[PDB]
Amino acid sequence: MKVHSAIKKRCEHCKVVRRKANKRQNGYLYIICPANPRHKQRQGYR
Amino acid sequence: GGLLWKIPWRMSKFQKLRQRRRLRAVDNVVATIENALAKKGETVKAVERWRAEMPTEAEMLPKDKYTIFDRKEKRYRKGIHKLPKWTRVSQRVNPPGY
Amino acid sequence: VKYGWSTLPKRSRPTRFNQVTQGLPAPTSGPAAALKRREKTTPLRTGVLAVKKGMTVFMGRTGARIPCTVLQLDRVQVVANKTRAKNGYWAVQVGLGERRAENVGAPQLGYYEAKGIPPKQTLAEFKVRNQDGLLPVGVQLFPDWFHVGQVVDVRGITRGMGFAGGMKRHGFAGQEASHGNSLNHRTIGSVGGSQGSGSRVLPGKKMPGRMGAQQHTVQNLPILMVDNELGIVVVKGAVAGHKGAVVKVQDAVKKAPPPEEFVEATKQLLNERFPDAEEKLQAARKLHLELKEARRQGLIDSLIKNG
Amino acid sequence: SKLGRTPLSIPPGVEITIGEPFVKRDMTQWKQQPKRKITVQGPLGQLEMDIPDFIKIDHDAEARRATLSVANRDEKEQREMWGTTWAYLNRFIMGVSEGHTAVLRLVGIGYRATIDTRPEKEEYPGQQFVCLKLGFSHPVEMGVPKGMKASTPQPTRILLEGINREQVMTFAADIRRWRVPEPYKGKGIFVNGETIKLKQK
Amino acid sequence: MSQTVGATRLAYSRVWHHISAVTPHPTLSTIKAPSEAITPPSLGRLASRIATILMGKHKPIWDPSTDCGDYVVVTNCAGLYTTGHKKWRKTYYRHNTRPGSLQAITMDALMEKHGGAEVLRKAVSGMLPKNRLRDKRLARLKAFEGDAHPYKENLVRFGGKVVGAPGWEEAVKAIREADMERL
RNA sequence: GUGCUGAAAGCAUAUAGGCACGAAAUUUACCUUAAGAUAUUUCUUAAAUAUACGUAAGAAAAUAUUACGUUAAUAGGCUUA
RNA sequence: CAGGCUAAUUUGCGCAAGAGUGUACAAAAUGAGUGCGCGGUUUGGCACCUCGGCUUGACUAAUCCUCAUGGAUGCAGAAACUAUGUAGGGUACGACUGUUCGUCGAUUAAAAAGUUACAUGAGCUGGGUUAAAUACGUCGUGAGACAGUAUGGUU
RNA sequence: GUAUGUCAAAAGGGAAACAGCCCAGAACAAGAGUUAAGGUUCCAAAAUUAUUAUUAAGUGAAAUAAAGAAAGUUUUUAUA
Ligand SMILES: [K+]
Ligand SMILES: [K+]
Ligand SMILES: [K+]
Ligand SMILES: [K+]
Ligand SMILES: [K+]
Ligand SMILES: [K+]
Ligand SMILES: [Mg+2]
Ligand SMILES: [Mg+2]
Ligand SMILES: [Mg+2]
Ligand SMILES: [Mg+2]
Ligand SMILES: [Mg+2]
Ligand SMILES: [Mg+2]
Ligand SMILES: [Mg+2]
Ligand SMILES: [Mg+2]
Ligand SMILES: [Mg+2]
Ligand SMILES: [Mg+2]
Ligand SMILES: [Mg+2]
Ligand SMILES: [Mg+2]
Ligand SMILES: [Mg+2]
Ligand SMILES: [Mg+2]
Ligand SMILES: [Mg+2]
Ligand SMILES: [Mg+2]
Ligand SMILES: [Mg+2]
Ligand SMILES: [Mg+2]
Ligand SMILES: [Mg+2]
Ligand SMILES: [Mg+2]
Ligand SMILES: [Mg+2]
Ligand SMILES: [Mg+2]
Ligand SMILES: [Zn+2]
Repeated sequence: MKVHSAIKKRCEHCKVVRRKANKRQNGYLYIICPANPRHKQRQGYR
Repeated sequence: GGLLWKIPWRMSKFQKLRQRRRLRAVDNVVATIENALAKKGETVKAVERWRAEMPTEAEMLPKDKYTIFDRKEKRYRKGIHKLPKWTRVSQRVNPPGY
Repeated sequence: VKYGWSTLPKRSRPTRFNQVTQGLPAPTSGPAAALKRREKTTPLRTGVLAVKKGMTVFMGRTGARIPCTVLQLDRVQVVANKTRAKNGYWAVQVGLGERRAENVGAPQLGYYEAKGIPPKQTLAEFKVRNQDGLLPVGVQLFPDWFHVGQVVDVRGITRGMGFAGGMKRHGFAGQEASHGNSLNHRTIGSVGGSQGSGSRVLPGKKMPGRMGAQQHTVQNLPILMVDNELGIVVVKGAVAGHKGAVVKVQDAVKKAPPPEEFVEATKQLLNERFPDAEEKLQAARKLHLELKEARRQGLIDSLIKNG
Repeated sequence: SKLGRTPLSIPPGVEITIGEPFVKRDMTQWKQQPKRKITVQGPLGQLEMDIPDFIKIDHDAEARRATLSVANRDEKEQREMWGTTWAYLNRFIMGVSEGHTAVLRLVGIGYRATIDTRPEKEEYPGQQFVCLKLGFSHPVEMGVPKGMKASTPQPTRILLEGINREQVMTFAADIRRWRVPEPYKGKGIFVNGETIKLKQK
Repeated sequence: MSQTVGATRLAYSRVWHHISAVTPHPTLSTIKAPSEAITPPSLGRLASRIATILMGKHKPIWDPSTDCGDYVVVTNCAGLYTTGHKKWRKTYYRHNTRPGSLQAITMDALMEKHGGAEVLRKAVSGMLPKNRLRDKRLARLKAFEGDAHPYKENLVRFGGKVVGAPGWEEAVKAIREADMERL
């Protein structure tokens, strides 16, 4: 997982999702990739 | 700077309303002078120049009523309320393109 | 606010009108929520009031030498029971010693008159987990209330020390002794920062003041000996206070309660040593009304010299 | 939703019972949204769920079908629950008739599993406890939730069964939480043919 | 001066008003159509109407120096209406002058310790004049979590029908029709 | 950080919705101080009670706090161990 | 001197892009010259205004150790690297120097930083800087002087 | 330096507090008086006044943090 300010897809399997969003926080944008775990990224700090 | 001149970058819906009515009140002063002279077949050079290169409140765009030109701004636009004596001064036309 | 987050007036009583049976959420505050989040730690039985009689060592039959304090029980009776419907929590009130009737006031003389118990010296409440911890009023508690090896918590008032400096009270190190120091060998030094820090001495600043003479608890102290005749309960370690001071002994809260067989055996011994505990209590309560209504009418003398 | 429009074929034996709009009073909320209690009974058991009222079910029994529909397709809340409510019914119908299963493969030297009783920690009478030897100093034991049947055809193979898929898969994920497959030797617990790419070295 | 000459007893008397935090309010709601979407009065909008009653500013004889306020019994404070995510994202702060002793708590956590009645008191409290009458006016706010309260007999009535009841209006108009049978 | 179910978006997805795991921080628990509702089948019709005085102390800068004052072991003395 | 405004600079940091290194392969690690910024710790500008140690704290989190955790052809294990949460507690002893800084010895889970008038002198210390005395070197015709050196010097 | 004004030597209303900004030049009173700047849910005098849209982040609401990223959302213009 690499926390960047500019997250980008690095292959065809990378997907953009917004997780950890609930009634208390807005959440972060992620780059989930089942192929390469090195493509994991996150936008924003806790 | 440490001296605070708290001046918001934008106007409120109340300042915009009075601004529209001030621009509209100056249009009636010139229309009254222009019509009163036409009845006598007379004209004043100032009135001709105003009606030629200055628009009416109904012909101005919202950005021309509430903002002015300022080359020192990143977008060359500045709140009209930041002009000295903006309430009692006539400003309607900005450089072309900006 | 005045205390916490609540801005409620201190004379309003809206509790009974906020019931969970009406579909409302169970509050996280109040006697009901407080007793629940302390269920595991609250002891099952009551405690005893004992007097610190000194310190010795317990010598074992194989080479053991254990420092221990001697706590004596002096006519420890059960005076009252605090129920959750009348007081808001479960607890047992225990007595200690005796006192002269003249030195006891009229409010307390009638308090014991309605119980059949002689005036006591000290009273203290011991909170229990539930209603099973309440005992009959008018039963004496002996050292056998505990068993050898049982760990207990001792609560007593520490030795007073009067006005203490910064070294004894808060462990301040002090300053130099001879390398130029001028009149500041045991002083506290700086009391805080300057204008940036608040231009004031912050609350909670550690300073000289009075020390000791406050309650203190020592937890997880085993019981090495239990003798009923002498009335002593030898516990391992030290205990707060001076000799002759009263201390509170109760089962450890950070430990598991004693076995069920023990909690029942002890309760079963009170019914044998005092088979008549409700008959003597109701008889004492019945006499209180006669004497109470005799004081009201003013005919109390008619009953004193009645026989 | 291209899935909500697809009718739901009710196989023989399965019976769907649609309740009526009801609102359970809540003192903490000023307005509760009505729902519909949908019961799906059959040979293996009975499952129930509470769907929003705006989802309309035209249960036509003569043809043994039931299609879903919403009152407004432009609402984001109705489009989402339209597909979700359909997927749940499909699992319910196919769970009470056939049943859902999950296979766990234990890879590694010294990995075993047994199904026996533990009357000491039984949450309910006769609860089965899956005992796992996963290279831990202590024994790993987990009680199957009420309504599931766990079996072990082989020491290195577990077979979970139940009518509720969410309950079966949620339990299969708890057993796998003890040994997640590693990428160096494949040791771990694999669920339903799950695999993992290994390292060449 | 004649307007003020008379019996000012009933003008200064304390009236016990009532309002439910769950009943829709067509006036204090931001939604006005459809009628089935009319919500109750939000936390702050209800507190602004209550603060006006506690001050007595609704009376034609109002004076800020005189405490001519009234009582307001608020029920169903557990279902207090809020918009957005205020319930879980709003925070209340506290400091006792000791650096490091900053106490924070959310609305949902404050509603679990002291119920929704404390959330409505802090709102009304901040809407009252910051003077020596702020504690007396706030103390006349009777907030309760459910429908029960010890003031079911104090609520103002008109012909036996409590204000806000089903038929309180027709009970008022019936009493004024008889008052016109006089010179 | 890590999951189950699962659509919007036939797939996918721990994104909406419904559930769960998870830290020397937090909260509770634990300890002390403050707080003083409340309890006693408690006391009082000019009192109950408290103080003062005297002998003191588990107390101690003053104050306060906790006992006792002859129907008494509070301090001292004496006697014994 | 301190505070204030500013932020060129910094022994303070972040993001963006990616030449290049990484046997292979941009983004495990690494990141030329740059761009967009934060922050107010260093050396500076302006002129609104005319030290270190000891004792005792409080606070920040940009983290040295301890807890949870992602990535790691370059995660076998162990250890370490990088990064994400997190400031509860700890971060010691001694030699040299007036020293903060810095060098070194030997232990340790680790021996991390910063703000607060570069916290604290109506709480202490006075070694440094430091008026009168004196000598040295240098400069000055000289009296004298020096960001020089040395001994002493009412807190 | 230049142009204009204010303060200096100008009170009063507005900008939370305010020498220099926005209005307006205080001889003293009375008035639900008429207005300026500014504002009108409560503190606090006056709209919880109407119309059409956007935002779901308390963003924002009287002192705009940047480049940049991204199946957040709306609209328009092409297009299947
Ligand atoms: K001060
Ligand atoms: K995550
Ligand atoms: K999935
Ligand atoms: K305690
Ligand atoms: K100057
Ligand atoms: K805000
Ligand atoms: Mg300033
Ligand atoms: Mg003493
Ligand atoms: Mg010393
Ligand atoms: Mg000395
Ligand atoms: Mg101050
Ligand atoms: Mg799916
Ligand atoms: Mg948990
Ligand atoms: Mg009584
Ligand atoms: Mg008397
Ligand atoms: Mg004394
Ligand atoms: Mg004696
Ligand atoms: Mg100057
Ligand atoms: Mg890993
Ligand atoms: Mg903790
Ligand atoms: Mg300093
Ligand atoms: Mg000082
Ligand atoms: Mg000398
Ligand atoms: Mg002058
Ligand atoms: Mg002025
Ligand atoms: Mg304002
Ligand atoms: Mg008027
Ligand atoms: Mg008003
Ligand atoms: Zn990828």
